[PDB]
Amino acid sequence: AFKPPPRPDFGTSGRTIKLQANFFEMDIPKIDIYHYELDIKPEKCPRRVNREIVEHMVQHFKTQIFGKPVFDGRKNLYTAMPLPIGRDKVELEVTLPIFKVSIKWVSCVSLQALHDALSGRLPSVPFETIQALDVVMRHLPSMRYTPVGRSFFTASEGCSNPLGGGREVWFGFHQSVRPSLWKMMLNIDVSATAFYKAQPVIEFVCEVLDFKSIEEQQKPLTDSQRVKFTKEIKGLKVEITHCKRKYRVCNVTRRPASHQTFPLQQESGQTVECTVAQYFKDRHKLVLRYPHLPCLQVGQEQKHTYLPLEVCNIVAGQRCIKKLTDNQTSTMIRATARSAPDRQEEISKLMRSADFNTDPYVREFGIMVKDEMTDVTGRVLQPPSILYGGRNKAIATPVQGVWDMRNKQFHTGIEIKVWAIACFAPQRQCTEVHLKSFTEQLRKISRDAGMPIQGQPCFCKYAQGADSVEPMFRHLKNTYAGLQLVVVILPGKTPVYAEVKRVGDTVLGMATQCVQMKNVQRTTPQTLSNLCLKINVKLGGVNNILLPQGRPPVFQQPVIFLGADVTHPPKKPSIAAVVGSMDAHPNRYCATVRVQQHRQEIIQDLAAMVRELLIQFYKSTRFKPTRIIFYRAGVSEGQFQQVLHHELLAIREACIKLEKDYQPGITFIVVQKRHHTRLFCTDKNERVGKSGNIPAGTTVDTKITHPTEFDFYLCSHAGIQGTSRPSHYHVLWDDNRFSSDELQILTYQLCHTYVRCTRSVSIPAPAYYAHLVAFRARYHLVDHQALAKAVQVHQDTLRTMYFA
RNA sequence: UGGAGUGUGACAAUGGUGUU
RNA sequence: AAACACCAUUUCCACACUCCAAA
Repeated sequence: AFKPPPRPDFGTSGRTIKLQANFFEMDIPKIDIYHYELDIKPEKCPRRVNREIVEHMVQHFKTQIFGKPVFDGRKNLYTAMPLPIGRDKVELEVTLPIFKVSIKWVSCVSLQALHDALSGRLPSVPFETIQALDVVMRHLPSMRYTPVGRSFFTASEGCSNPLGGGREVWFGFHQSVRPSLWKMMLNIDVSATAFYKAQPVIEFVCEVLDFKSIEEQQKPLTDSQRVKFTKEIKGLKVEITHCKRKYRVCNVTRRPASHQTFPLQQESGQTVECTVAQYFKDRHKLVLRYPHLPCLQVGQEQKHTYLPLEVCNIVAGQRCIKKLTDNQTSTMIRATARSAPDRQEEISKLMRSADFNTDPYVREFGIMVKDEMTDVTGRVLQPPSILYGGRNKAIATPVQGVWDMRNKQFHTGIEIKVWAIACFAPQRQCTEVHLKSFTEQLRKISRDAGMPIQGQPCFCKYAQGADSVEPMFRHLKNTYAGLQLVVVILPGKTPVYAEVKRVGDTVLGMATQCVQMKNVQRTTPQTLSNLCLKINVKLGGVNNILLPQGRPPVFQQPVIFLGADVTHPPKKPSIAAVVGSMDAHPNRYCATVRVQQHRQEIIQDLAAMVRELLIQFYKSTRFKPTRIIFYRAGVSEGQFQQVLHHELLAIREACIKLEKDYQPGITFIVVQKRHHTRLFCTDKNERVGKSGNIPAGTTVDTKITHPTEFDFYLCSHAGIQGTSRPSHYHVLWDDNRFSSDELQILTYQLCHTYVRCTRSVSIPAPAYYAHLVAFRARYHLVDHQALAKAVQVHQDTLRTMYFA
C-alpha cells in the first residue's frame, strides 16, 4: 500500500485517430540550476512587491553578484549559473521609492537527473525540479501579465470586447510544466473572464448610467443614479491624474463637488470648512469641468478624503465579481467555451503571441518550447452492445456515444398497478387538465418502454408546505395496499423536496419520483422517457444490461465494482458515499453512506462500508468476489499518497475481518474530470457534431501521460457543447494485473451502465452513482452521532437505487 | 425537481501566523 | 473585538448555458 504500479503495456484496441493535445514539447539542457533561499523582512509583503524588491536587488547589486535569476514570489530563487555565495547567510539592504533581504544557498537541481528520470534510468521524477522549471516559466508572466489564481490574464491587443457597464472581457491562460514519457512538456489551456475597463471614472459614469456623453445631463444625479453608480464603484481602485497615487473607493458623496466640504487643516490654525471644488481650484490650480457630479470617498471615513470624478481613472487589472446581466453572460459565453476547433486555434494563437522562445528568462536557462501542439496517436474503443429485453429483445448499438429505445423495451419491465399523485404546486397554475394529460402521456410512454401503467392513480390531491409531507405519506402507506410509486409535482426550488426525499428514502422507504411543474404542463416524449428510466430503476427493475457475451474476461469470475465520492459542507459534518454492484450485469447497485470530519476527503469508515457492500453482494449473488474494482472519485494528485495509504488498507482490512483469509485482488482507480488537458482531432473530417469534439471512446495512454505509472485519458462521452473534458484515470493499485486494453474497455463499458439515460457518460457508473448518493444524503441532513443516523436510509430503500 | 454535456467562482471558506 | 496583509489547505457546491420536442 505504498508504491503505485508501473504501466504494464500500451493499448492496441480500437481504431486509431490522429490527435493533438494541448501539451507543448520542451527542449531542456543538461545544466545544473542553482537554488537559493531568500529571507525578507517584513514577512507579510505581497508576492508582487517581493518580485519588485528582487528586481531592484538584481540591478543594484550587479557589481557584486548577478554577472539573470528567476523568482517564486516567496523566498525561493533560482539561477542558471552559480554566484559568489556559500551555505552561510548573506544579508543586505535595499530601498524602494526600505527592506532587508537575506540570501542563503540551499541545493543544486540537476537537469541531468531529470533526463535520467525521463529515460529508463531513474524511476522517480524529482518534484523540486518540476517546481523549479515551473517557477522559471512563470517568472516573466507573473510580472508582465495579470495573475489570477494559477492563471495569467491580460487585455485584448486590438478588438476590445465590451460587456456594458464598466466591464470588458479579458482573456488568459493556465500554464504548468508536466513530465512525460521521454520529453518534458508545457501544459497550457486558455480561458476568459470579466475585468473592469481602464477608463476615466467620468466615462465609467457614462457607461453605468447609460449615458452617450457626460454632457447629456448638467443636473446632478438623482438618488437612484447615485445608488446605482455607488453599487458599481464601491470597492474599486482608482488612480489620480494631477500629480499616480492609487486609491480605493469606499463610498460616493451625496452632495456635488461644488458643495462637498471637508476639514482643510491649512497648516496651523487647524481646520476650516472648504469645498472640494474650491480646494482643487486653489491648491491644484484646477477648475472642475463637471462640478455638479458627486465625489469619490476614499480611504478612511474618519479621514474625510474625497475626489472629483474628472481626476480619477479606473486602474486596469481589476476582475469583476458583481452579478452579470443577460447580455453580459451571453456575450461572455458567446466569446468563450467555443467549439473544439475554435479553442484549438485560440491555444495556437496564444502560443504564437506569447513567444516563450524570445523571453529573456526562458532563454537564460536555454529552454526551447515547440510552437506547435503535440501530435498524439490515440485510439477509439469499441462501444458495447446494449441488450434490451422486450418481447423481441432487440439490441441497441451506441452510435457516436448515444442510443435509443426505439422499438425496444426494458430488460426487466415493471407493471405499475398502484401509484399516487401529490401536487404541491398551486392549482391556479396547475389545473386538473394538466394532470390528466400528463397522466395519459406518461401511461403511453410507460407502456411503450416496457414499464406499463396498468391504470389511473389510486390517489390524486393538491397540497402545500413541507409539513404536509410526512403525515400524508403515512396515510398513503396505510391506505393503499402495496403501492409502488408516489409522484410529487413541485413548483420549482422548494424545501418540500428535501423533506420528500427524507421521509421517502429514510423514514418510510417509499419509492418517490418528483417532477417539476413545467414538465406537467407541457409534456415531451423524451422527458417522460428518461423519467420512465428513473421510475423503472427506483422500483427495482432493470432498464438495460451489457451484452453478457460481450464483456472483458474479468467477468469470468465473481467481481464487485465500487464507486466512492465525498461531499463537503458550505461548519457541518462531511459525508462520504460508497456504492457497490450487486449483480453480474452489472446493473444493480447498493448504497452506503457515512458522516465524517469537516472537508476530510479521506474516507475514514470506508472499511465498514466495504464490508456491508461485500456481505450484501454475497446475499444477492451467492458468490464471493474474487476481484474488487474501486473507482475513487474526487481526489487530486496531491492527495494520492494519503488516500491510497489509508483507503486501500481499509478495503483490505474489510476483507480480513469478514471471513478467514479471504483476500481478493484490489484495483484502486482514481477518476478525475477536473484537469487542464484538452484533445483535438487532427483531421477535420474526424470532428464530431457542431462542437467538433473527439468521438466518444477516444483513448490516450501515450506521450501526454505519466512516464512510468499506470494512467490513461478516456473521453467516454460525446461533446454536446464547447470542448470535451476527457476523464483521466490513474491506477494507484492493481493486484489483478490488468492490461491497458482490458481496463480501458472495462471502464468505457461501465460508462454505458448508467441507468438514467440512453447515452455514454463521462465517468464510470459507480463513481457517478456514488456522487449521486452523497448529494442525496446532502438533502437528508436538511450532535454528530445524532445526524449520523439521519443518512441511514430505509430497510427497503437500501435494496434499491433510490439515488437514481 | 426528465437527462446529459461544459462555462464561470480563486478580493472564495477555514485554521494559522502578523499588523495603526 | 473591525477591517487589512500573508502561509498551508478546501474542485466541495452554487449559478448559468447548450442539446434531446423543428426539418
